Amino acid sequence: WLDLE
Amino acid sequence: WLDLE
Amino acid sequence: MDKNELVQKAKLAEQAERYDDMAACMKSVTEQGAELSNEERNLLSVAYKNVVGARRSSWRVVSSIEQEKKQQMAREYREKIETELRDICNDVLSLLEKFLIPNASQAESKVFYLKMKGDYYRYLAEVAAGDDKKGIVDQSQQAYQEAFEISKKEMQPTHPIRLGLALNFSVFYYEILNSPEKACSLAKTAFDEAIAESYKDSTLIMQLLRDNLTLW
Amino acid sequence: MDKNELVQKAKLAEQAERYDDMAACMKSVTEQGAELSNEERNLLSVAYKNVVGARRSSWRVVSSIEQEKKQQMAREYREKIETELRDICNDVLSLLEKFLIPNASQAESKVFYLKMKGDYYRYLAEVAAGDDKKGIVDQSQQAYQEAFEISKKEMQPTHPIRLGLALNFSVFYYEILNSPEKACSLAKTAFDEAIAESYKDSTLIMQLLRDNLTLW
Repeated sequence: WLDLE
Repeated sequence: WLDLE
Repeated sequence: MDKNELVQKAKLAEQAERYDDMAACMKSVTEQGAELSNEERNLLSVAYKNVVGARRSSWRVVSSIEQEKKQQMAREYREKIETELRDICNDVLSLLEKFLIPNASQAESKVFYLKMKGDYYRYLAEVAAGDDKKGIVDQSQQAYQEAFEISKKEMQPTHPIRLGLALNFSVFYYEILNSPEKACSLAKTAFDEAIAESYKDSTLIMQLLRDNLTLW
Repeated sequence: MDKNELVQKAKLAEQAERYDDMAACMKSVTEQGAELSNEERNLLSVAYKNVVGARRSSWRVVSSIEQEKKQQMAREYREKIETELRDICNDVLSLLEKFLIPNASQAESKVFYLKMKGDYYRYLAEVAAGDDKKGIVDQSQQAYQEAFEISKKEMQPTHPIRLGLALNFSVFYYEILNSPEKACSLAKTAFDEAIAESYKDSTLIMQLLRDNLTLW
């Protein structure tokens, strides 16, 4: 998974 | 108001 | 020092979610010449509950995680946290006993901090080790057991500070003292008259304790 | 040292919500002989994002609260936080540039940390002051702008690491660089082909960027 905003 | 759990 | 600049800060901090700065500013405002306006009173109540709460949660989980070699680190990690716990509670259990209870000449406030004292000694009671355990499980009883009686001769059940108490002091039996009969009792009771006989607060508390007998 | 005992710790910490201990343990595991297993990679990704995220949030609110006499304390409080911010980002922007990017000989990982680098310099870009601002707003462009191109010649849009990028690098324009035309563009684009053409992850990212053009 990754980063998100 | 008070504390609660 | 400037008393209302610290209040002004504890507001801002809370409105910034970084709750230690928050309890600090209040720990301060109370270690001043107390008689904390209800506002301040709650702010203090909220902040300290957030930190010590944060610790409890972490403690619980980690205990089960521990309670293998992985275990010793689990242990080491636990103690680390327990400490942080204890120092927070040691810290608030001070202001209460040494500034608060004695600088709150009013029944409302009286029963309040007497919950708090009890609440905290109670947390100190989970986390305990030997006979110190019994020493602190008792110190909590008497404190809870002193405002129940104070709320009882100064104000109503339909009031959230007393209802709330009943909840918590009721729970002081399950999790802690091991008297489900007294917990349940107290909860059926303080719930009972609640019904007898502004709006919300009471209502809310009122459910939770029922919700609780649904368990016991 | 024992590399997998620190991993073993960062797991536990996360499963204990106290995220600094978490980033520390990983900051450690990477300042080891890197090439962080994706697991570790994310753990690191998660932990560091929680702390620096925690700061951003607090910074935002407090800026508006500031941005009166109450204000100087607002200022003082802001700087206090900004610092904490900067030291966290300075800290992760290290491991990235000095261990990560260079100890990830694979395209997947390549485009990843290149987002991270960009992500962080970007945070450092909000919080900025003078020409240092321009220095850091640029350092972020190039970093984001280097994997977009890397993702572009090594793997698909239906892949969350690239989609995600597009989102973030698109946002690097609104909040930061002030090029809504490029942000929107990039978002319509990277969204566009996404459709062209396992399940979820992509989907998710895919919406958010749309959700975003709905704003711009």
